[PDB]
Amino acid sequence: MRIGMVCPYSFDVPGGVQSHVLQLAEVLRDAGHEVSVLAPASPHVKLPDYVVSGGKAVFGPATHRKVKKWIAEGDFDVLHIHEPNAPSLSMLALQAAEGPIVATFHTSTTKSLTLSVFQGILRPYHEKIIGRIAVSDLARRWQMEALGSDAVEIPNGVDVASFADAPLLDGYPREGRTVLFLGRYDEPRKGMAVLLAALPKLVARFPDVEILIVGRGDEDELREQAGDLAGHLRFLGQVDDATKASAMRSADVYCAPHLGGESFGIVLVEAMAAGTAVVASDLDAFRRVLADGDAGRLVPVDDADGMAAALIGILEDDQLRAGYVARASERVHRYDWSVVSAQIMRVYETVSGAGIKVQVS
Ligand SMILES: Nc1nc2c(ncn2[C@@H]2O[C@H](COP(=O)(O)OP(=O)(O)O[C@H]3O[C@H](CO)[C@@H](O)[C@H](O)[C@@H]3O)[C@@H](O)[C@H]2O)c(=O)[nH]1
Repeated sequence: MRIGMVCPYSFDVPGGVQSHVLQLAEVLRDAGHEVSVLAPASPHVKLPDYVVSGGKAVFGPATHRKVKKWIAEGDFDVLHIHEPNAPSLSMLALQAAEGPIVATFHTSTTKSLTLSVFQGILRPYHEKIIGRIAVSDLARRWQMEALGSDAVEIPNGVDVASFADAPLLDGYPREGRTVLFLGRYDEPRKGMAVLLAALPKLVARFPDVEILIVGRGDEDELREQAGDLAGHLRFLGQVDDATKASAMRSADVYCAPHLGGESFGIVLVEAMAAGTAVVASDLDAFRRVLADGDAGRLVPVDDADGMAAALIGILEDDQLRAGYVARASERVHRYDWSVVSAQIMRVYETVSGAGIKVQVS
């Protein structure tokens, strides 16, 4: 097979959809298939040669050309579009292409927004999606009620072994014990304010605790906020994946205090693959990943009080952790690429057949 993929976000900047597309392309290639990945200009990163630029948003006429040239010349057995919102590179591809088309819907909020977007004026285009992949059972039931046609649930994958066998960072694990936070910390939905609010309760318990923070942000604004406790924060910046795996394995707890805007809990999955106990915010999607509290500890949503007690309980009580890490290590196989690439392939195969290529409208 020849798979064309579309990613609507730049690879300039880490993110769930980007990381999915790149990782999925590599896996399909490891498996013999040809992949071509289309994405917005990504000036800043070393991308493999099968990543193809769609030009940069400001999208203009050259991008509409480029999408059409790519499709028409690509000879693709399957076009796999991710997050086809409107507008976006993805929706541009969906409008330009005819034939074996598969889409993965990474984000969702509600039944309401799913019915209306799928039943809306973009309906003609959504009806061209032959294989629909959703990342939860609910999102899925939402698209089946919207368009009256089968969708499938496939959780996004990870490389479970690349976390598992990550080397610990210099001088880790820590005596004063360490907690990991990973994300664009100055978006409130990512919940840094909660972990901030619980920090005093934490520090009183482990005077030598380190809050190890991965991701881009205003370090100053947060430092000044942590007031007295700013010394306990250690910022890796926006680090590479090898380092992030290392950081994850070398932490004692992974904390996901998000407030919402999360359709799938992938960082959680990453912490489970590393063997770091997870403590998490209890958004519908996080509950699914921690399987109702059997594979990680869940905490009410905007509650720094509960969050402290939670991390405190996990850190001091070894047996409990061991059990979380054991139970979660077992469950995390469900998310590994070998499982998930299979599920996607079956979708690619339902949708394709000898002689049928993707074509320009
Ligand atoms: N190397 C590296 N990886 C990062 C960094 N920041 C994020 N990542 C990786 O980026 C991916 C996405 O995680 P987020 O940054 O938290 O999520 P998002 O892009 O803001 O949102 C999407 O992903 C969530 C994860 O499933 C979804 O819940 C959400 O709905 C959306 O689909 C994860 O694999 C995470 O490890 C970083 O600084 N460095």
